[PDB]
Amino acid sequence: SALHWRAAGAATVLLVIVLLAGSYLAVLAERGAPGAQLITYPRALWWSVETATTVGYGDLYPVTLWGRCVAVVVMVAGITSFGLVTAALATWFVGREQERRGH
Amino acid sequence: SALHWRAAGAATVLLVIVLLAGSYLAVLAERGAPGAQLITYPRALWWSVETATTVGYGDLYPVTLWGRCVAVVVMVAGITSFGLVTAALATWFVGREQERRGH
Amino acid sequence: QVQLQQPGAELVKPGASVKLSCKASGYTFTSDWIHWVKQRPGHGLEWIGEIIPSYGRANYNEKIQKKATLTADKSSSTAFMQLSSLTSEDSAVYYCARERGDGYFAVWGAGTTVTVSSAKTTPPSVYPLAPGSAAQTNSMVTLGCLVKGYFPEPVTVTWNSGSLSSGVHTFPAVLQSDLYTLSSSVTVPSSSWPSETVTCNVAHPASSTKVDKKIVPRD
Amino acid sequence: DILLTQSPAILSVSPGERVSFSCRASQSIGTDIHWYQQRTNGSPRLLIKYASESISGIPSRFSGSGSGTDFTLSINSVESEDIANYYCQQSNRWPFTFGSGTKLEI
Amino acid sequence: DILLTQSPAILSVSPGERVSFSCRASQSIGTDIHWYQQRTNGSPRLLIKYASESISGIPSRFSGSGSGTDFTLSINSVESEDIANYYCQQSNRWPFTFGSGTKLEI
Ligand SMILES: CCCC[N+](CCCC)(CCCC)CCCC
Ligand SMILES: [Co+2]
Repeated sequence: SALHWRAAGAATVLLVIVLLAGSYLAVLAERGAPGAQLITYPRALWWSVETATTVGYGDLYPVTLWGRCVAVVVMVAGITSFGLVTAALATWFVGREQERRGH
Repeated sequence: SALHWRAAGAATVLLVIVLLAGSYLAVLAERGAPGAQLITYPRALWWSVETATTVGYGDLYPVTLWGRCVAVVVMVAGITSFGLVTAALATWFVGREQERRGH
Repeated sequence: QVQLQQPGAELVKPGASVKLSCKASGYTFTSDWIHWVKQRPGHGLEWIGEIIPSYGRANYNEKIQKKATLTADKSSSTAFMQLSSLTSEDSAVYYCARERGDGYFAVWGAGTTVTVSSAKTTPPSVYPLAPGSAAQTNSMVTLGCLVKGYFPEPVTVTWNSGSLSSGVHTFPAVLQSDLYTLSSSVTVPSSSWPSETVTCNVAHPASSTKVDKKIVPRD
Repeated sequence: DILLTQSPAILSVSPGERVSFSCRASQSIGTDIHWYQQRTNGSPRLLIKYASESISGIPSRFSGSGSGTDFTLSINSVESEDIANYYCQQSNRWPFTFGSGTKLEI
Repeated sequence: DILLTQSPAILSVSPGERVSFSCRASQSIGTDIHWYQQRTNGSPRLLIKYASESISGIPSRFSGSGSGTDFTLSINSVESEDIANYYCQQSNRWPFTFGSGTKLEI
């Protein structure tokens, strides 16, 4: 397989790891902060997906510094990863057009 | 190093500057507006990151015109910068596929 | 099987400090939290704090005076609460529970009755209570036995080692002059006695004693 | 702390009737409420979780309802073994908290 | 303005007892509340910040709790030097505001 497809897949694997690790660490960081909602695993994992996609529902968010750090890693992971998929798709389209052009 | 990697790095440096400057200016613009929450530095900086990533938690936002201006600079900085990373990644994938193709 | 094992009781002197334990079994996850809950006699439940043993991170109820320190031993899967510089205020049952990081207390320990006074451990004296010989009888008959002169609480009174369950009352202890006293009461059909034995068993955790006696008829 | 209010403290109903204990929360907590039974000398026993979800080993006649700030624990057809204290407990926000308790008597 | 309510105004406890001052906020402000001591003639001295965080130079027996709209300043083991006025102060929204003050007396 071509690099850009491997990378896509790799990123997917990397993203899912980040989501899991992140939701587990988020709960760890948040319990002990009064008023915190990011304190059970199930909804923390859902919070990971919201965060990495930037879906923006605003129903859960971290209030501690370390929870916020965790969140930044998940945003960047998500944004980069999905951006990588666009790159991978552009590489395919570009290769195809060279062919269709006789180049 | 290739331009696209330099640019990526440059953008990262530019983004972080924007986040800092922006959180400091946001607080400056917002204090004096009744009901404003974007008025201390720590959470303003967290607000910068939320803004530039468009994570969408909706826990903090500016209410003055100048705070809103500041926010627009940070959105564009973030969106462009992360978009630049996709571009940089596409350039790599595209170069690699030309090699793998004997072109 | 039982999943959380706590010692029955702990006598502590004013100013002293005790270390309660809570020994786990069944499905361990590293995502498991262990909680500690305080219940004063009469009052309700009060969250003290939590620990994730596979990491050692502990959080505490900040609304109240910090008397506790949480620790765990990953290998024996035992959580320790370290209550210190105690007063009568701290006399209570302390439960430990387990939470799978989804917000609810699936299982609970049976509790540890921490008592705080200067007074000394006294195992109970257990005296039978069978009817006097000039007492008539219905299809049913009431026996019992009397746990007297012990400190501190609690005592578990069973009948035929828990095999004989219905018919049983056990009255709340009265305290008087630094010793506790209660009677437990048992009721069986009158054909079934003494033909078939009826024995009250009395564990007193604080003194690690566990006596019992048969309820034989008089003369 | 989220405050949970269980009022009344004592509920007195007749054998086999249906009974409802309420838990009111000081702010809105979705369905993050859990219900425990505690008989005299016993330790708490989880009856219902997340407002309405049943637990293995609990009689069918226990059920729960509510969301937000209003919650209800119901027993279809009360019977002697149900005589106990009943507590609610929230997991929406840290720290977890407990209701004051309601005692059922027949 | 966020209004902060410190009630009661005067709190009277016995030597070495534990005491709790409450600050209630007119809307929800997370943990953005800070506590100050002011003795007769003195200027205010920051005791506790962000609801519960301790300050260098303050006795251990001072602590704080709460989040949202309910806040508590506690002194384990009151003693004469604690006789003072106690103020709460919020930084959640502009402008910053102050509680009316609670005087401790032994
Ligand atoms: C279709 C919604 C895409 C949202 N984006 C990309 C997220 C990729 C997971 C947010 C980027 C924030 C830096 C792009 C906004 C482009 C205006
Ligand atoms: Co070419």
